[PDB]
Amino acid sequence: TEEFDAIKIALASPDMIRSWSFGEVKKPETINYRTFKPERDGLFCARIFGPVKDYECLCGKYKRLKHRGVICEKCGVEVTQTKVRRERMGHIELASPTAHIWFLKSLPSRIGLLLDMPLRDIERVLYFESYVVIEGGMTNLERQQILTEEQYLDALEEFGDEFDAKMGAEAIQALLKSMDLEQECEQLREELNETNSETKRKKLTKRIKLLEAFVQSGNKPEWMILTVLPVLPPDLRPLVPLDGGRFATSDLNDLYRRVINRNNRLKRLLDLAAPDIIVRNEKRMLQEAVDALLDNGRRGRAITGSNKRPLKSLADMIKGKQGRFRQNKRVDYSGRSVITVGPYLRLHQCGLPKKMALELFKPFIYGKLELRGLATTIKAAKKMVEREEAVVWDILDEVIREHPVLLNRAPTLHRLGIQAFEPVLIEGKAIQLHPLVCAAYNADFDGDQMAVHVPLTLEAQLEARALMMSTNNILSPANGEPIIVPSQDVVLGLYYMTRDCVNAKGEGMVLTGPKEAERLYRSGLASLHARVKVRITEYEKDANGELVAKTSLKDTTVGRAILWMIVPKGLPYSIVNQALGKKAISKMLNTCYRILGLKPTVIFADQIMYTGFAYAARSGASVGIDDMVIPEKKHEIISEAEAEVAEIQEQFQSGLVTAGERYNKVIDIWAAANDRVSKAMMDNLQTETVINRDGQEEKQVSFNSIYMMADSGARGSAAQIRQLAGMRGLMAKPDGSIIETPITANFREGLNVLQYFISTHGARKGLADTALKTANSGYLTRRLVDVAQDLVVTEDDCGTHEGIMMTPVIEGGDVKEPLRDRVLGRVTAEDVLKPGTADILVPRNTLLHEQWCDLLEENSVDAVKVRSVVSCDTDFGVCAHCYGRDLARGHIINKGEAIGVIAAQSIGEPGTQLTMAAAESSIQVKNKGSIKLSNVKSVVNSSGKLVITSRNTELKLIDEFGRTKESYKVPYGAVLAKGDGEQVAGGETVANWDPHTMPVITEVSGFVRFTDMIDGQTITRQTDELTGLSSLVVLDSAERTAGGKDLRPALKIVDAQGNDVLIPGTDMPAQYFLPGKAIVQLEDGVQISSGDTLARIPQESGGTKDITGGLPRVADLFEARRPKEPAILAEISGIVSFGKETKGKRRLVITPVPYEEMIPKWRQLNVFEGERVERGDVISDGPEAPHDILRLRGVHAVTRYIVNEVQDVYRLQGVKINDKHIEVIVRQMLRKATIVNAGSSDFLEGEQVEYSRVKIANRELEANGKATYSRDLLGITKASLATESFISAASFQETTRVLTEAAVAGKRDELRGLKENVIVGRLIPAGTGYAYHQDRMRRRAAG
Amino acid sequence: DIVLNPLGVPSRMNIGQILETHLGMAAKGIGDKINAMLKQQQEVAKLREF
Amino acid sequence: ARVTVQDAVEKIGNRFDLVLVAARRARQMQVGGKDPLVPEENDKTTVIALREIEEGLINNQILDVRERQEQQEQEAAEL
Amino acid sequence: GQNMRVAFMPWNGYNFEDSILVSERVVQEDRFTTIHIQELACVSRDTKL
DNA sequence: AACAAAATGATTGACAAAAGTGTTAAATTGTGCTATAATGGGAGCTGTCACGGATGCAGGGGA
DNA sequence: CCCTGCATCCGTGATAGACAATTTAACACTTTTGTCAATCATTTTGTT
Ligand SMILES: [Mg+2]
Ligand SMILES: [Zn+2]
Ligand SMILES: [Zn+2]
Repeated sequence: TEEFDAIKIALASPDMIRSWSFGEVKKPETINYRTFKPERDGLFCARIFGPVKDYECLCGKYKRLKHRGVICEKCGVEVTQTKVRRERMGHIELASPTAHIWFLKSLPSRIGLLLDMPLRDIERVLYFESYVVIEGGMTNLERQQILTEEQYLDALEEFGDEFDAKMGAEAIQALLKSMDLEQECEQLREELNETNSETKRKKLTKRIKLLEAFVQSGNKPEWMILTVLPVLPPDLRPLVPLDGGRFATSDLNDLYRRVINRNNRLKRLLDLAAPDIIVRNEKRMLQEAVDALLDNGRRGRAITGSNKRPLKSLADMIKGKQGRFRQNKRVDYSGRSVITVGPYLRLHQCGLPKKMALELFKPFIYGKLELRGLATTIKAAKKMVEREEAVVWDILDEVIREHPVLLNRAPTLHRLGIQAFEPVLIEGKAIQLHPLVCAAYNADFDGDQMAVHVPLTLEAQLEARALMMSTNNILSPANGEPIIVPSQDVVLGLYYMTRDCVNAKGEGMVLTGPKEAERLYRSGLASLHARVKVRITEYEKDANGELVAKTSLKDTTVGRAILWMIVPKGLPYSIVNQALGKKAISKMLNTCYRILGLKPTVIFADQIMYTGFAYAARSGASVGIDDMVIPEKKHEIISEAEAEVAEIQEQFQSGLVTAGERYNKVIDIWAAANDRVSKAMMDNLQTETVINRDGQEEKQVSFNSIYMMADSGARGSAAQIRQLAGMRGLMAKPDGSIIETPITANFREGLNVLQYFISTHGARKGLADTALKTANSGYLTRRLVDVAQDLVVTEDDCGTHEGIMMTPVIEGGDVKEPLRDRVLGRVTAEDVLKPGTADILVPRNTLLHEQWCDLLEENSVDAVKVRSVVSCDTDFGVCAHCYGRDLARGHIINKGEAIGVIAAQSIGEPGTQLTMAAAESSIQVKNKGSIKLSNVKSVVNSSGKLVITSRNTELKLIDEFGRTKESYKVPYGAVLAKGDGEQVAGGETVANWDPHTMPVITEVSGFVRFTDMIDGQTITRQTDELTGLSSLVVLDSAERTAGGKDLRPALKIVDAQGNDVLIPGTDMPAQYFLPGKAIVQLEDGVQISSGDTLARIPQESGGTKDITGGLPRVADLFEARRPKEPAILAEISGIVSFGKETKGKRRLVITPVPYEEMIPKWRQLNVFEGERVERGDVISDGPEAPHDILRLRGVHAVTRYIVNEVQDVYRLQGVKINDKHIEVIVRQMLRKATIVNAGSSDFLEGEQVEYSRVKIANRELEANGKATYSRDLLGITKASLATESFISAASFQETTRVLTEAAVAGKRDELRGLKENVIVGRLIPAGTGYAYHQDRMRRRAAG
Repeated sequence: DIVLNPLGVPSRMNIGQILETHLGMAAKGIGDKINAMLKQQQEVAKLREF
Repeated sequence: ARVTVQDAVEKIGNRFDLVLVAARRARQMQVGGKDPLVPEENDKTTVIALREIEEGLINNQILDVRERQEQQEQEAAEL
Repeated sequence: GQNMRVAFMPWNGYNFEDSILVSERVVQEDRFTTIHIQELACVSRDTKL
């Protein structure tokens, strides 16, 4: 079939459903029961769906090859292939109409809102329970009044004509058939303008948008009421005979027999003329059988006969099995087996058993045995391979010369889960596999199997060698860090090879190069790690790619020299001179990539594996039961905290201390003893050996074989050594609460029964999560890769000058991420210079690779403006420069690469392992620098302090180079120390605040005015004399009682004459609202000073177990859910002012410098009456949702909020993921825009942003402007529904609702995507197939 | 007759095997101490002593 | 034999038409079109295609001029 | 099962992950060789031909 | 130095020989009957949870 | 006399005994292949 495109879908008219079918199916019977030939006119006909046996009629009069087109006259079978029995269709002719259960019961009833009829009334008519009028004329009845059985009968006696009432499914065909979509279209174009109701004129534009679909589409309205139901072909609902006599029917021949039977009877009752109590019960019974066929389940669930499970209708066949019915494909040429190790292989080859390779490559082998003349014909070659003759074992080896195969493990998380390999024939039945690659598949060798495929064609074994080969992927795509780090056993081999004892065999002697250092150790004189002086010539590339020798006398061991003979030329000797753990090997490969490229690094990543495995076998690194040394002071450390806690339980015995301060005091006394065991153990493993020189004794690092496996990073660390020797922590019972007594014995001494039943719990919550975190993170990456599906680099450069700023994250006194590692591999929108003006060092937009960073590391820039993929100007994709640099490779991102799907897997492949002193008194920083604060309005007071006003006081501790070091926040109750430009001491507070209290400090003093804090109305009358305390709580907005609710609490500071003293730098006098939880000590009668604390607002923060997060936060963050307590914002920067209050909730005003917006009563506001607010600034408190951020602050504002939270769930777990990947999902998450003005769109619709920018760049480009929009933001589950296609939505989302809505409008899916383009089975438009799509769009609309 | 790996005990905390591997060696130490005594056919007075 | 096409991308800097360029030249040596330019060393037809591209003997431009002459070169047979 | 003299040490990478090495004295003596007993059934139905 | 003759392909119809289009008898298939008194109603179920979008009441707030 | 506010609800995830018209399968055979022999040419061992 020709190069089609644009699958088109729309309703089907009864004159078309009669055009697919080849005949009318008019009986219920299927086959004959005696001779199993199918009957005539039944369901399985032969005159209708073609013949049964290939090329022969049914009776048996036409078998010869002469009669090949004729239709038999006995039984009118057409003598053709039995394949045509698979693509013909019948049709049943309904004796009465019946509603289409999709277009009647889908939640927005398409029959409903096309008539403006409540769905509970249509259902009262389709059951023949209530008449409905048609064409009332001049009487007291509208067109759609619902006359009950009496009211019509009480109406029918008066009028006989000019009036027509119907009932049942044949009525809705009357309402629709006469309704006209043009009269009520324009007539509703006026009715929408008169209506003034935010609900009325919002749904009103919903109906008028449906009527506007049933006209241009070309679908009449009355086609949603069936009149000829078409039947499937009889080979997609087979009746195959099982072995032994039983048949295995599909579950549709049970449903079709139930419609043709009931429809066949209803044909009879109209000829026998039964009363209207029965035939009216027939149509009601038929219509339930047609709707049990389309989508069975939205009714009484007509369960199967002869069995007790529900039948499976048609719409329960497309409906998700978690995915599509077509391709979202089991596959030939495959296999699977148990993987094993095989550490003699190169990096780019895997074993493959003789018994398998002789079975996958069979059709290739048949080629040789008939090409070399060894077999005469193909049948004689099938018997030479079955015997396993000794010739085929030498022909099969030439078929596997360079034929890469594809190994792939089962739960393929990321793109490195599939890699090709060049096979090598071994003997056995286990697919060997190079040990370096087993950390990409995440494959332990304890029974994990691995399929293998075979690329057949000639373009498919180059894509398995250029793109997919195993020596191309040494950099993981999620981040530039390597993925072929020598993992577990080799890393202990090298650590043992490059340590140093203190006095070993042959110390102090001087060698003469790597070659003498090796053989000196082989012969047996010098020890593998003994301090020695060698001479080593290192190279160094300093000119335009040339090497220069430099011979010297390095001071090293014998072990490091032997390892120097492996390192290629360009590297320096300070790379193998350390102790060489696991963090140092991983970089020793990285520097060999950035310098010497990929030809040597793939052959240097193997010489490590051959050297690590070798020198670990001579190590004899075994583990015993005396390796794990128990500390000797473990008893005293345990008995003291044993008795010390026995004497706090007494303090609760004699009622001194409450229990809550009994519990937490016992927890923190064990944590002291739990930490004095680790510190008493690790200091006994680390400095274990004390060996001697020729003279005295001197200690070193140990050689304890259970410490070496912890310090190399080979396997496990001190969080587990602490349980084999130290004390085994304290456990939590099922609530989440800690038990009072910790399990006080390790895994070297036993654990008695009660200590084991306690530990047995945590191994259950451990397994019941890893069993669940896979099922849960397997649905978070299935949605990300279905919204970000259709995105592809589709242009070489965009041109836009709008980027973002990449400031390093600042974690109070610590930096979470350096500025360099955030901006590596990116373009630069505006060329930054030195901080001195006109010092343009980095040019106009250029890649920031490994040098231009460090060049900006030498200089002192504090931020750069880079181009982000959330701001590119391209249509349908992103340009190359906007995206950036990253790849498995190092180049810029090649045009055509599919960045959509490699971005949704980098965010979903983690999570599987990321499942989930608290004092806060003094602001103590490690630094000393000038303090530059912004967004602050503070004043020095008479206390000798810059008075605090709000929580906009961040403390930017500027370093010596024009940067930022630390960020803080200064709330009320915070006394300041220094000024501006004057530093703060080492670990000193420039500002101190009350942790246990959020007080209000006195700006101005004076007498006190009882402003809505009167006794009884705000707090009951309590007396407290000159001491200056009380028990009076000034409750806040959501902590106030019921009685005196006409008050807002604040005590008016007054001046020396009696006036309300004002706030310096504003308009309002001092009315300092004392916040909640305030036991106000300040009662009138006593004079205070300016600069006193007005009320306590306690804040303990003891325990710190009051935070959200985990995996659901990453899913709850992308979906953009409104978090139940949002923070208000300022829609326009103007003047603050209030209005009428106590409408059940407060109110407010905003005006330019009117805008009126309310406010509920629960929130302590963060604004004053006289205030000039900034647009979109916090007016209340609450975790603001992403919708409010985009509507106010901008597109870069919602991006920098999402990218900073989702990056805050990973980095606290140690997972590296580049934040380029969370921006090609915040781009694909807000591509829908709603219009403001008009000129081409109807002023309130919702259209894709690409549309509004291809008219506006077109209409406004022409000689007349003739619109304005507003970006929107929707979750990943609702944004993958509103795509332009209807296959990329019906594939993964709810399917019943995406075919219904698409069929009504008559969509046309143009196949410009990936998941809509793999279904049909052709070249996906991104990758090797993107090239040929360059030629297909360049062919239509031209020659 | 087998060569297991010692990088399985530090992470997976099963110290059972490293203890059963010793007591499994003392038991088979008596095995070769009796199999020699019984092979010189010393006496039924020496066996009952050991 | 070939283990890495890192060298054969230095000519064609794309990595996505190095497949297309060499999957088409690799067919001319299989279906009876031509013979290899470089000397073969008992290798298949894909590896010999990826070994010419490294030597500059082949690219997306040469294969057009190299074969567009055939019509003119057949034009003598085209009369 | 059987009980056989075991040693804890990394041997040349042939026991990289949790995998195991095995001497050939454990295959000669035939101490891990198990026996399996399948079954095959051939029914001869009564067709209509 | 050319055919003595002796078949031998090539060559005719003829006994045979098997096997495919219309009569009888057996079976299968089905059609219409059958007159105590019978009159609502048989009929299964459960230990999910969370998010989202309507359809409805509700009664607070504005002419 | 008119809009905003909870709240219930539903969906999509994860009790036997004559009629007749009917169909196969059977026995029956004509054309189509298989012999199955005698003339029409192509020669037929080495004497005429
Ligand atoms: Mg495993
Ligand atoms: Zn027929
Ligand atoms: Zn761009």
